[PDB]
Formats: sequence, C-alpha cells, structure tokens
Amino acid sequence: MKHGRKIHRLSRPADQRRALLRGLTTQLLKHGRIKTTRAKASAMRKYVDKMITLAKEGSLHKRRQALGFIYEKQIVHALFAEVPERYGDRNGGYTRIIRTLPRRGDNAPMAYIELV
Amino acid sequence: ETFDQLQKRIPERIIEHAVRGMLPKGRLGRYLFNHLKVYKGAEHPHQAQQPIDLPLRDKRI
Amino acid sequence: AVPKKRTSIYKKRIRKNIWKKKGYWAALKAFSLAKSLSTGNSKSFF
Amino acid sequence: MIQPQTHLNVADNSGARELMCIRIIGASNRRYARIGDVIVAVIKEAIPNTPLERSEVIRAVVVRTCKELKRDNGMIIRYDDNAAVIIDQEGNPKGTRIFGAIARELRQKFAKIVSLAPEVL
Amino acid sequence: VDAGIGVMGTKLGMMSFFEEDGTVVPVTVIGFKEGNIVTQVKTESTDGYNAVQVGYERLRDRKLTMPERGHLNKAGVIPMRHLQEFRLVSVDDFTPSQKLLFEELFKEGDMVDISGTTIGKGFQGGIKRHNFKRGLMTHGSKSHRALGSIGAGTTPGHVYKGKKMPGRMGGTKTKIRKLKIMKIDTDLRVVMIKGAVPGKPGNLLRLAPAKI
Amino acid sequence: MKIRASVRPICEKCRLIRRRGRIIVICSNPKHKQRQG
RNA sequence: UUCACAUCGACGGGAAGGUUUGGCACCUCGAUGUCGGCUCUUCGCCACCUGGGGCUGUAGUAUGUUCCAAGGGUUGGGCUGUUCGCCCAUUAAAGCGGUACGUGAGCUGGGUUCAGAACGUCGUGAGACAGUUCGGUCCAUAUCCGGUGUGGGCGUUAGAGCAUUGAGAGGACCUUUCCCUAGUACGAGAGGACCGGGAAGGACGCACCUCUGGUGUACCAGUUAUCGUGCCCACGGUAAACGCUGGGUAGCCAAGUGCGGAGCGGAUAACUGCUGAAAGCAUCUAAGUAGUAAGCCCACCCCAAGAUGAGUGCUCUCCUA
RNA sequence: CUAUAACGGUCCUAAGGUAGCGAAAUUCCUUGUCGGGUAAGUUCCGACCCGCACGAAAGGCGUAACGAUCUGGGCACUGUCUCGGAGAGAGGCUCGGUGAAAUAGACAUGUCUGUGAAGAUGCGGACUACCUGCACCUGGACAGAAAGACCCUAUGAAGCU
RNA sequence: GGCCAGUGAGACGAUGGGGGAUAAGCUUCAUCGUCGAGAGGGAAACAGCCCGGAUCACCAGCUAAGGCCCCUAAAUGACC
RNA sequence: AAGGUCACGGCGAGACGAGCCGUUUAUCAUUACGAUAGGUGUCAAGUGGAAGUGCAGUGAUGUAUGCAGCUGAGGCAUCCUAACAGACCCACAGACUUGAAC
Repeated sequence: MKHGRKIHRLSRPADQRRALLRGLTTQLLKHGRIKTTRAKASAMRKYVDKMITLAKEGSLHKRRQALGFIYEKQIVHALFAEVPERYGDRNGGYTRIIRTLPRRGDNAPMAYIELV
Repeated sequence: ETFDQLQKRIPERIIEHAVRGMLPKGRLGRYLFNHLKVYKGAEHPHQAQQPIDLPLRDKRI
Repeated sequence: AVPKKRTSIYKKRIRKNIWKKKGYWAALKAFSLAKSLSTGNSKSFF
Repeated sequence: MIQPQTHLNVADNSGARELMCIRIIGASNRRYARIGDVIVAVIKEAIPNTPLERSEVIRAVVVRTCKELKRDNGMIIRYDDNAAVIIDQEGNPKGTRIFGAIARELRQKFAKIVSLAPEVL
Repeated sequence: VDAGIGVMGTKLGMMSFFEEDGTVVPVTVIGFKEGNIVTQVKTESTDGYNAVQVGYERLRDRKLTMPERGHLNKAGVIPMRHLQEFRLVSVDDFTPSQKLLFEELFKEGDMVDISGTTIGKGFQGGIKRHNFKRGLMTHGSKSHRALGSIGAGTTPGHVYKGKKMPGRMGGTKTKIRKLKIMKIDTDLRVVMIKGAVPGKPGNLLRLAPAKI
Repeated sequence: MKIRASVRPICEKCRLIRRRGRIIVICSNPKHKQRQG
C-alpha cells in the first residue's frame, strides 16, 4: 500500500531516477520547451520549480546548491541572470504541461513542457 | 430449526415448504411455485378474479 | 497447470469477443479526443 | 520482554551470578514477560561458597528489563540490563542486600523487594 | 434497533489529554463541519419501521444532483452531502423541519459507540488478513509466506466456502464499542473521545450511544 | 445416577416408573436411583 | 470393618465402531508418489478442561464414578527421522481420532533402505540381509470445477440519485488467578466453602500511530577510496537495487495504544420439582406447569432484494414538429 | 553367608581366540547398568563385559599434524525462531508491439448423500446456484509426463560368479 | 460321421458340503437360475434378486412381477 | 431530458475495473459552502549548526554571524500553472386483465 507516499517514482531505480531528474531538468532549462512522458513531466515540474525559485534569491549559497544540482556549468550562470528579470512577480507556477499524441511503439502518454 | 420455531418465527414458510416438494422441481414447477400465495394474516390483499373457495375431496382433515 | 481438455467454439468466441469488445471501449474515447482535436481553443496538442 | 531462554543478571547477593530463565508463571503469555512476573530460572553460574550451585532450578522475579515500562503518569522507564531476584513463594528472598535500583509498582505485590532496595527511583 | 439518535462527525487527528489527576490518555479529536440536521423521519404509519434521518456536510448546489437536492428541499433545509438514519423505538418526537440539534447529549452519557470506514489496505495476503504463520525462512524451504494447504484430500474433492484466502482487507465500515467520552468544547466545536476511531483524519464517523 | 440398563428392582421399595418414555427405578436409599432400559 | 451393584469386578456371555495388526485380492499399475515435520482446515464423541446435575465408603477443600453438552481451548522444550514414548518447567487441561502422511500440481529429512563405500554375519563365489553407518537432482505459466476478492452486461415492467428493512450467510459469543462476603458454614484440630460482586491477567478479534520504537533508497548529518566541477574551498557521480554508518517527518507495523466477549431475553438436553391420575397408597406426566447448561435461537459487529420471492420510503425528468 | 570361578572331569575336532580391544561404522534384546555433560540427552564421552555375530597384514591397538569427512558440546554472533515488520530492485497487474508450449473424445463441466468395477460435474433424491470476465490459491478432475525403476509372469535379453 | 471354428480367467443367488472364525462381493467343488451373450417392467439409482424372453410398425386393448396422496400412471376405496 | 460514462486534476481508494473528491470571475459582506493536484509564502517537524568573511591557532581545528542552513510526504493561506476543449449512452407515460370510488 502507498498511503501518503508523495514521492513520484518512475520505472527506474533510485539513483538512475535522480540522474533522469537532473539531466531532464538540465536540458529542460537548456531548450525551454521539451517532449517528455507525463510522469517525467510532473517529475520535472516539481524540481524545475525548485530550480527557478532556488536561484530567485541570487546569493552564493543558492548558486552553489543550484550548480551542484544541475549538470552543465554554463547553464546555471545563464539562469540567475534570467529568472529575476522574467519570473519576478509570478510567485510559483513556472511551467505548463501541454499534452500531445501518444508515442509510436509504446502508446506512452506523452506530454510537452513549456516555461510559463 | 424445528416446527414451532418457524411457526413462531415465519409461519408462511411452513406451507411453502410443504407444497414445494409436491411440485415437479424442474423449470416448470419453479414457474408454478409463484402461483402459491400464502399469507399469515386473516386477510389477503388480492381482489384479482374474485377468488372462489377451493373444492376439497379429502374426508380426513 | 496443464489444461485437461480444450474449449469449444462457444467459450472461445465469448472470450475473444470480450477481448475485442474491450477494444471497442477504447475508441469512442479516441473519437472524443479526435473531435476535441478539431477547431476549438484547447490547451493541448502543440 | 523476557523470552524463556534469556540470561538475567542477579539483583541480589543470594549466591548466583546470572540465570537462564524458564517459562514464566502467572501471565500465560510466556513470550512477553513484563515487570513483576515470576520466572522459573535455572542457574547458569553462581558463587561457589553458597548453597546455590550449578544446574539448580529456582524461582525468581524480573525486576529490571531492557524493554520499556509504560506508566500512567506519562513516564517510561527502561534499563540497560536484565535482572532477577532469587525469590521464594512466601514473599521475601533468601538474599538480603538488593543490588541496583528497581521501580515502585511492584510494591503492591512484592514489598520486601522495595524495602530492601537501595533506590526506588 | 438503536437506543437513541446519534450524530456524525469527522476525525481530526489524535492527541493526549492530560487529566488533572496526573494520567495521560490518548484521545481522538472530533470536529463537526455542519450541524446534524434531522432531514426525514420515517414512522410506523408511513413506513414499516421508525428511524430518524439526519445529514451532514453542507455544500454548494453544483455538488448535489436533482433528486438529492429535491429530497433535501422537500424538508426545507440546507443542501448537504451525507445522509444516514438511526432506527429508534416508537416513542420519538422529531420534526424533519431543520432540527439543528446541539451536541450536549453525549457528555453525561460517558459511553458511546462509533462506526466508520477503516483505511483500506488493498489486496492483502493471508499473512495479515487472517493472522497466519509463515513457513521456515531457511532450512531449504520454499513455501515462504505462502498459503499452505487449502483443503482435505480426495473425499471432499473441493475446498470449503469461506476458506481464508487473500483478498481486499479494508474499506468496510466497523463499529468499536463503549468508548468513554471526554472533554467537549462548546466553542471549538470539538469533542475529545478516548480511543482510536476507524480511519485517517478526514472521514465520516458515526457517533451514536451504546447498545448494551 | 446409575445407567444399569437391565438390573431388577432390588430394594424392597424400588418402585418402577416409566416417565417421559424412559424406565426408572426409585427407592428410599439414593443408591438404588436408576434409569433402566 | 457389615454390605454383589460408592468403587473394582473373577468364570463366562451379547453388541457397536472401522481409528491398529490381520484375512480376501474387488478399482488403480499406457504410473492411486509411502513415514515424520511446517502451513492451513473442517468434522466425530468413545470428554482432558471449561458449563449444569446425580451418586459417593461426599463433614469442608479436593475427589471417585456417571448423565446432558463438541461452543471454545488442548503449552514451551532435551532425546530420536521419528509416530508412539521418557523426562523438565508448568497449565483449567496439556483428549483420542476421521478427512488417501488430511494436506510434497503448497514446502523439507528418514525411506519402496536406487547407483559409491564400510562393519558384523551368511555364501566356494558373484552378491545378500524387513541388521547398522556416511554421502545422495525432486518438475510445473491453472483449461474446468472449487474458493477469496473485485467488476461489466442484462433483469428487477419507464428511466434514475439516495436512504434503509432483512430472507440468507459470516464473525463474536473463550478462560484463569487474586480480594470482599469470610478464616464465615463444616471440622476435636489441621484445614477450609457453595452463592453473589469486584479487580488484575492470558489467548483471540476489530481498529489506530497520540506516546515508545522498527523501517522509511522523501530526508538531513559524519567519514573512506577515487573521478569530474580549470585550481583551493565547497559540491556532484560511483563503490549493485543507499559505499559504510548516525538519527527521522508523513505512510506501514507491533513489541505500543484503545475496545470487545452483554442479556430476571425465548425454548430446551441431563436433573430437581408442583399439583396428579391408569391399580381410592404412590409416582416430575399420562392433562397443565415451574427453576436451569459455555449447548440451540434471538440480541451483538459487518456484508446483504441476482431474497428472479428481485422489497419499502423520499425526490428528479419525459419536451418541439 | 550369598555368590563368581582360580581349578577339574567328559564329548568332538585340525585347532578350539593369544596380545590388545570391547552396546564399537560391529549389540537383536537395548533407550543394557553406572558416572560426566543438559532444567530435561533413543545422539556424545568415560567405564563393566551378557562380544546375537571384534581380533592380530581380508592386519589389531594407539597417536602429533592434516580433512569443502562424520559427530558431541561451548564462546561471540545474528530474523533461523518467538513473531513477524518496513524499504530498494527483476517479475507479477495495466497499456502498445511480437507471440509460443506441454495438454486436449465432445464438453451446455455445482454441493451433500446414496448407488455403481466397492473414491461420480455425467446415475438417483434433495438442496444450492443470473450470465460472463479479471487478479490470486491449488483441494478435485484417480490432473500433465512416461507403455511402474519397486512386485510377479516370460520355457525373455544381458552382465557377473 | 466329413469339413470346420471358438472356448478352456467366470460371476452372483438357492440347496449339499470342505478350508475360514458355519467372517468376507472369500476359496474350492455338486445340481439348478440369471448374467456372461438379455433388451423391457419392478427394484430411487444399481450385471447376476422377481416378472419376462425385444422381427418391425400403431397417438391400439388385456395382463405378470409390483403398485393406486403428491412429485410420477392408477382407490385420500370398503370392512375388521 | 433527469442521471451516468469518457476526458480532465487526483486521492487517506486502488492489481485493472471500481469507488470517493474536485472539473474556474474556483464569493461579495455580518459569522460554517466555490482551493482538486503541483508550485510558492509561512507554521509544526527531521538532521542539527551550512557557505562566505573575521578572530584564535605553525597547522589539524574551534569560535561569532547563526535553534542558523537544507529538507517541507504534514497544516493553513495564495488562483501562479494544469482542471481547457469535448464527446457518448440513456429519450418521447411506461404492454395485456380485474376491483373500488370519482
């Protein structure tokens, strides 16, 4: 039974799931709009809201935790120079979960992530 | 479960158990099982076809 | 585990038609999605 | 929680050192012996200047335990060892000086253990 | 047949009441979303039995269908979600027109019974439904935790009905009995009751006096 | 009680009474209080 | 001590049961897998305990034997492959059996002692022992019935949303010490009640996470080896599905916490009776009728009108051509 | 004194078992009796010798070291257990693709009880069951295998003496 | 006699016995009946028990064994 | 048509079906309903003093900022994001017959 276990685990083990989270939110912050599955979409939604509001207060500690979470070096330093100028006054809700057709070969419920 | 226990509890299952073993228990005695209308009260709620009393041929009752 | 005998044409057409009726149930959903995919402001299907 | 194969230390100077307790009396659970339950001990080793030798079946009282002790006052008392008092069925032990502290609920049935105790918490 | 009308309330967590004597008692906290308005009484004349029908959880009218809200507006009361009766012996004096009954009737009655949906545990095995034992974990064994033997030999030729198999454990309502009442709150709309009600905080809960 | 299924009335006051189908034997001495066959 | 029948009952006799060893060889060898253990039933009474009673060579405690009663229980262990059995600590008691070992298409050891080897004995020998010892593969995705859960269709005579009655069925109805009565009846003492209450337990069951914890791969903290982040700091990856540890919220769980097992409710079995005749005496009965069992039913908790006998009550909607 | 036989005679052999061992890998009775270990020990060790049926190169009695050898006991250690509980993966469940197999007379394939080639969904009487899926469990279909390795028969086969 | 087959495992029931335990649906014989190789009716079902011997048709009648409350045909027939 | 089903956002419900709770000018005001899930802001709560700087020390390290820093499966608030767009099933007095009064 799963009463109140609000972690959203995928079809992958724990450390591989962490690497899926970090890599897919990294390239989500790289391209902005991205094609995922819906489980991967909500799993991106929590963590990428944590990474938008993490470097919202652009200190050194937030920048070092944020650089520790994201893989690529030059994308964290392109983030806190962009998120207070764009996502000020939004106060949560930084994405959008536009769904699409299922994937040929799996009938996988396929989703599509914005930044709005 | 004995006879006085049903007759104290639900009496209209007595006669309903007596005549159910008198009818051919296939698909057709099950259809004419519903023709039986047993009521424990002194008055029956039927005014269907002005029910005439049943003719007996039994001299020992 | 090993089946004792085989099934009839009876039970097999029942089970196969329950399988294909289970395929019938998942296309009026696709008719609804194909009808909502048409002209209208829907915030999906980029 | 005192299983029927545990080792309990002695809480008196009756003449033993530890004991393999066997199959408690009173509470018929016998796979969970809480405080105040007498146990049919056997002597694993003893003091060899006393009429309590090896392999001797005796009755004792569980007076300390590593398992908790729910009190109505809100407190929960627990020790770090297991202890018994080599007892007789008429109340008092045959060892006078009680070692270590005990609780105070067992005063309602075993008053001589409390009266001979160094600390009653 | 119950010995009196009861109320229904929702569970709101558990805590510990400190009695001034010094004891510490584990109590469940009961809230009341809306007053348990008597909606429909069914007497011996127009029905085969006698029961008082109350309800709970005043809502928005969109949440409630046309037969439901038509039934509730037949009594001239607020539209509400939950709805249950208590069968009561024919000495009753209850009008179905908006009797917003207050919760004072349980404090002197220091015994109450409660019913509620226990938390479901889904399709659980025989090791936790019916308190079986597992096999040997080692010594070359293979029937770990399994159900073991199911029936007797050739002469039955089947298994007895009602035999303890795995199945869906929780989800049905239960009633735990003679639960002694404690400190009500006439302003916090909260009743302390020393025990453990069926279910997590949030569910409906029948709160009706004892049947001993 | 004595279920002696076939012993005779043995004291001089063993009256013989069939009650409730069964045959019993009563006497002044409670030794002889029997229920027969 | 007298005394066949409180209790045993010699010499004999009459039955029931199919649980041992047997007899027959009637189904099965194009295969019905023996003995023990684990798990999990269910049933019988020829009753070990619990409930009621009679008799006692029953003063009371405890009995001996026996009647009704199978609802419930019938421990943990040392030996042995063990069934059985012996012993220890107890317990109210540690019942005997059926269900093909009850149960190996649920699971494991001694064995129909399989193939290797050794000891004794037999045989000239190959080899053999209803003698002993060591080692020795055990398969499997449920077609159908059966079961436990959970739907979908259709029916319930318009279509629905709720609300319940309850036919029927399940579970629970178990049990022990300690105290008052009372050291009172009884007994020369020693001992020590029935009956009616209370309290603490045990198993079982239904729940819950407030406390105490176990886990908790959401988590945070310490540290080893190493590779990356250009480098120091500080982090990230890996050391399976936590690198190893230290704790933990919410879940789940118990060892923890609450609750349950109620009924001057109905009828009975054994028994005690009240009037009371067939034989003007009598007798528990032939007429009527009273006390009373953990047993039966109801009440108790849940499911429950597919109860096709398909229930009852309230409410909504059937419009245009 | 009860014993037991140092010792004796007799029958038959080729000779009637020497040292040492001895309820043993050997002992049926037997869980022999005693002592140790254990709360309790048909297993173990130390003894007695009543050795069914030890015994001196088919060697006997011993012992250091050695053994994935057998067996008895103890310390530490732990889910083996009391008495289970939680968590992580691969399956299992659902969806999309691909897609078998053993088996199979036809199956419109209930329970009790009785009968019957003596253990019946198929026969009889009664009771109970709306139809049909899905997920688990395996009591029955004397379930699947595979012309019973055990037992016996063959005027069978073969190895060996 | 000629040509030419099978069969040579029997089973139960009555009587006459032996083996047994005058136990077995047990075993072996002797006479007979049935089944084997025999359908139908009665026996609830059910090889051997009773009636009975099926060429075939009839939407014909009378009977044997056995039955005449209902399931299920015929008497809730009569008198002791 | 009433009422359902799909979809949609999920659940203290759950193998799948089920079930349950939402499905937005998602109050306005004098006092119980129109916050479903995520994010955000705070409060319980867990580990427990983070980085950076200064100071002391030859250095390991300790100390102040600082119950700070992360965690936020739980509570409340907040419409910032997604609850948009839909679709489909069920309709049109409910056969036949007696009795009663209107």
